[PDB]
Amino acid sequence: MIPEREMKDFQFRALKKVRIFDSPEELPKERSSLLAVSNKYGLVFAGGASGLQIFPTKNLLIQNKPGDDPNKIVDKVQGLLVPMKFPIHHLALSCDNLTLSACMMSSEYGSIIAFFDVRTFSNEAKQQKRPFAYHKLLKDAGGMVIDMKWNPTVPSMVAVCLADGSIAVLQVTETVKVCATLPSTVAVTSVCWSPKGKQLAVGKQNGTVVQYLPTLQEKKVIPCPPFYESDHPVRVLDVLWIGTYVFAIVYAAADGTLETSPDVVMALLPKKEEKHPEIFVNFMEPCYGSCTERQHHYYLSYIEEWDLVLAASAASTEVSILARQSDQINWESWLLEDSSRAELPVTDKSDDSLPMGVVVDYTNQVEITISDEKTLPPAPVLMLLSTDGVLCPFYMINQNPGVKSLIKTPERLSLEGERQP
Amino acid sequence: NLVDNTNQVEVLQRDPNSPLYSVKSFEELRLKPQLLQGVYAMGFNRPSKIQENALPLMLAEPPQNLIAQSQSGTGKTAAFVLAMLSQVEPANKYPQCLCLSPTYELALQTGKVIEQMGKFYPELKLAYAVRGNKLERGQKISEQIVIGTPGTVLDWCSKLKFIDPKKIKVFVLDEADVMIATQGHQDQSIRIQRMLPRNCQMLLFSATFEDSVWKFAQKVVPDPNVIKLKRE
Repeated sequence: MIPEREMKDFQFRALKKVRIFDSPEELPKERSSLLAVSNKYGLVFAGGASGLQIFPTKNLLIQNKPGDDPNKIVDKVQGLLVPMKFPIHHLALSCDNLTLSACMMSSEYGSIIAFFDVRTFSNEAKQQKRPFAYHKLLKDAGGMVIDMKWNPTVPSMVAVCLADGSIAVLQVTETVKVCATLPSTVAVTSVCWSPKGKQLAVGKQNGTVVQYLPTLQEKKVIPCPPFYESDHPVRVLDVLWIGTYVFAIVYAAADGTLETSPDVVMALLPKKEEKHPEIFVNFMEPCYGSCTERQHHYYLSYIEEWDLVLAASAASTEVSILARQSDQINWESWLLEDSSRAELPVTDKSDDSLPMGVVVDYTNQVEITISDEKTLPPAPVLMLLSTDGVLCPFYMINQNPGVKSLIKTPERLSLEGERQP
Repeated sequence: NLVDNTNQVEVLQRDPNSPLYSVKSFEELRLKPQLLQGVYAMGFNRPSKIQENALPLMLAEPPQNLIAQSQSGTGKTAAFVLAMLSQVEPANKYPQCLCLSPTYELALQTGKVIEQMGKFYPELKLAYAVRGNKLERGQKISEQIVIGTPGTVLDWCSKLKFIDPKKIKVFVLDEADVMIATQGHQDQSIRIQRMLPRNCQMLLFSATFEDSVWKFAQKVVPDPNVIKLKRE
């Protein structure tokens, strides 16, 4: 049925857990994405109900020493607090790493996206770090950003999808231009750029994935997979465009129910020169769901050089991997050993913490200290922000044959060109 | 075999006003005949120092929970194997006792001890929920005891639907100090534990006992008797 494989050549290796925000009173339920990472400059951006926090990435990464309790949480670490008048539900960074978008809901005023010039964070002569441009979504409740993604190759371009079903493509330079929009009746639920950033794929309430040029002129429809019946109707919850004809697509119950659990589906598409149907493979619940209280959300990302997909989910304490096979076409679950997994911790009140944000650092330069005597070269670090306000870093050690080191040395941010309010 | 110890067991009973310590024979414990025979076949004669206090609590009527600390070779394993074997009913072909080991290689070691001491239970069978077991989805374990490492055990109880944890009568955590020191194991164990029934007997054993380990022990063994034996 679901293809699976004991992988002894991959392990997640936990670094110390680091508290960023104070534990909340209630479990945060809404769809959110609160971690961003500058891999160009080595910064991490964390957000919550309670401000925005920026750290040099290496400050957040602390290795266990022999003797230390690997379950002890470090209390704080030096970073910068930028006060925010309202709670943040989404953070993202442009592909040049110079624009941070912060999405906020105000009960009074509804939603707004603040855009920060990332140099301002480094500008010692600004005691207050203000955004240089806002974008106000006239909407109040239906104005919650539920997916928002910067273009991987056009630094000024960002795609934003709202709760009411509407969508917009924005251009953010020294100010904010609306380039394209589609109204709420289109029913967008999720959004994702092509690898080269030439098209936008949007998931939809009706279960389809439509492709678009950035001008939002429609290019290709992926139908709702045949295995779903009419009396079990579904919606795209999240989508990841991996290759031109390859996607990860997550389906969830159309009606919003939290009880049913989402299916991660890999989809291979035919070409113009083929009249094959679409191949779908249901891997189902690779991140096992312990929680039915939160809005569903899969955090998906592809690591080309490793040809695999990392997956986390708002309802799960576990991170899962779907790898391409030696085959080069099909996918398989990687089943990892007990002490080499990536799981969010149990809170001190004995509840499960769950993911609010997920990123990978490639600027780590420190070597992994294994034994007293053994040391491995630096690895990428998976970082999860939890519902409890704790950051959870794990080295990703891929010892599979032929994999080239992904580490990339970071640069200094020059204040030149900083945009002003 | 048994390591020497001049020292004495310290005992905090769960019940302050209900003194019931010290058995100096196995015959006293009213074991099932096939269990006492198991013991006999192993060459045991007297309970060990730690066993003398631990067994009356674990085998009380009804059984009671325990946090026990003593060094290697005190008889901890033997003591909890007795515990699990005395609750097991082989007639019922599904997991009833659940033992967590910090490593693969100890999961098997303990297994052998279980198998040897349970020699005269007819149709007693063990499952090993450890790295590289073969089981396909859909299956359900019919072995009456399961031993394994916390991550795989958790999967079997949850994800994979291999074990119904609401049916377990005895839960053991061997080597708490080592357990906690291993990535993942603390949270994994807590997650297993929370889905066991109220009336499950819980037992926890460690050589060391620093505050991390103690605080862990408290989350895992409600209403415990606590036993310490100072190292020698």
